[PDB]
Amino acid sequence: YPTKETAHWKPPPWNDVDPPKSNLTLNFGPQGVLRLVMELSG
Amino acid sequence: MNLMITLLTNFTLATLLVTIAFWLPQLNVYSEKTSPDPMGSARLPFSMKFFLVAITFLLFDLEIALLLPLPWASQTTNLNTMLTMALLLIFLLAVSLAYEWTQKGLEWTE
Amino acid sequence: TSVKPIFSRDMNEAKRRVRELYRAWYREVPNTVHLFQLDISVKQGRDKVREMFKKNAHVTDPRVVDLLVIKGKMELEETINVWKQRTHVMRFFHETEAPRPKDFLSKFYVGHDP
Amino acid sequence: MSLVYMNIMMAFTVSLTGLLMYRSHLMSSLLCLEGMMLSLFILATLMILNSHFTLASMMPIILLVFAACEAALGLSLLVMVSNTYGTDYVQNLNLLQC
Amino acid sequence: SRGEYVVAKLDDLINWARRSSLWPMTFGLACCAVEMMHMAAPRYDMDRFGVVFRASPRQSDVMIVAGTLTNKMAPALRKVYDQMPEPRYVVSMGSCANGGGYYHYSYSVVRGCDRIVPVDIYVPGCPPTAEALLYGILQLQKKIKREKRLRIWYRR
Amino acid sequence: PLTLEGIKDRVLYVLKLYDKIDPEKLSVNSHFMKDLGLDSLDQVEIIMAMEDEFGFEIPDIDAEKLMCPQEIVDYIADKKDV
Ligand code: SF4
Repeated sequence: YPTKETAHWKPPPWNDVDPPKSNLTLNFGPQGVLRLVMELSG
Repeated sequence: MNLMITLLTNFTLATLLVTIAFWLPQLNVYSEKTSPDPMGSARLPFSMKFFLVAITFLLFDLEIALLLPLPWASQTTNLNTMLTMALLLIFLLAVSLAYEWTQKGLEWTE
Repeated sequence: TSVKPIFSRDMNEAKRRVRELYRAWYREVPNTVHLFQLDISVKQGRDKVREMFKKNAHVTDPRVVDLLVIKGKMELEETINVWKQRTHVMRFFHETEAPRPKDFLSKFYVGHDP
Repeated sequence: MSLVYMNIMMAFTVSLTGLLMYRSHLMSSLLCLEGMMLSLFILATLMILNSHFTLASMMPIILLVFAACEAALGLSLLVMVSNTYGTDYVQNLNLLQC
Repeated sequence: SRGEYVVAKLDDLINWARRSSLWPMTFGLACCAVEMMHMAAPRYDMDRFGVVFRASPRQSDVMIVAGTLTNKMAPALRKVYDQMPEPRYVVSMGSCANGGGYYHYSYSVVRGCDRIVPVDIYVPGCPPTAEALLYGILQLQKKIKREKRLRIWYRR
Repeated sequence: PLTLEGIKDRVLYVLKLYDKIDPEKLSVNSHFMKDLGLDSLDQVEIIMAMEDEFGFEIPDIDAEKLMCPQEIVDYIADKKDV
């Protein structure tokens, strides 16, 4: 029985799975000398 | 009472040295600084592995909490039961360690 | 007169690449003013983008404007990735430079240059 | 009864009403739950020491250990919610309204 | 007066403590880094003067610019100098830090680190020897010894 | 996206937020290049304002043929139902 309150409720997924909706970037700068841009995954 | 005096003296000396370290160079009038990190502005990435080693610490620390009355427990007159349950608690800590091992829970912080 | 192209066969594909590059710079400018915490406005940075595009608007060679789009994408890639500092972004705005004499008379007054 | 028991019960009810009135964070709910557990530890401990009931002295340690294990489980649930939405906000846990 | 004597003794105390515990942040830019490492090596041993080996930049007292400052690293030098707490000092080691040096007429080289940071000691050489750099650090200590902070404060 | 009239009203609202177009001469059939006298990049930032308001990516091969607000509202009417 949809009312005005329950007028935006969509049904759940058929497999009950909702979509989940990155990795670290470190700039080891000059602070010899060298700059490094790391893309780390942990 | 002597312990409360000692804790208060240690806390008072620590707070005194912290106040001195935070307000002795404030008397200097050096300059006002403007000054406009490896990560640029990125959000702190969660790592599951640090949380796993922290929970593994907590669980083995609860097993340690069970193990702590053993020097008093050895004084009992039910020594066969005491020895069986002592070896059983250390064995269950070992089995928790082995299950954490063999299911790759101790990996990349091994 | 028959030369090897770079990306564009003629000026239409070339102007398309120029147009996509202007779109990408226009989208990037507010993020640049935010994360570098520049002291300019988004209108002012977009006017500098428009100035840098309209400076090269007299070019009629497809290979030259291909290389201009290549170098503009290199500038944008060095700006999105934080490879420039604030200094490299603000070198487009010649702020510490005194205004040059533009007419004949003040160039006569200050020195020998034409 | 004893005057300290009033304060330990009142602390349990304060941590109860904190646990029964969320603001945003699931971690604040877990902290209120562990404040409840701490007050239970203190109250059980003061009774068992007060009564000289010797064999129940192992009781609060057990009351610690299990519940701290429970706390560990709760932290893992928070992390899984934090691995879904980025935060631990309880208003992100509303998919089961429909 | 009495206050003049007290600020004289206190300036002597704080200048003794600052010069006798100098902590360097060394920019290992170019060949002068090797000779700084020889000034830290066991023949010369900066640490016997209280000059520690590789303090972190947020707690260092002097910034030793040892090598060529290129244009691509001039804001990095300026940023590290801005992050140093006061009293900070800057020693310019060798000819490229001093005036550009062998790369003075280059398109890519800052002609002396004094265009970017204020410089207290200029140590000349290509590279200046580790004994010459240690001489420059002792001259910096003598410059700190004759500072008159509290005396000028008492006269202002 | 609902009614074509609201889409035309919102196109005109976007183009009167645009500060180089004089709102007096601005009509729905007004040409950007020869009537209002705009640069190509002015039309490009117009189309990106349309992308900001209408919320979909307009490609380049069909944004170059949007030379009046009527062409813009017809293009958005093509990319949706109405
Ligand atoms: S002053 Fe000369 S020797 Fe020294 S670092 Fe520079 S190039 Fe090398």
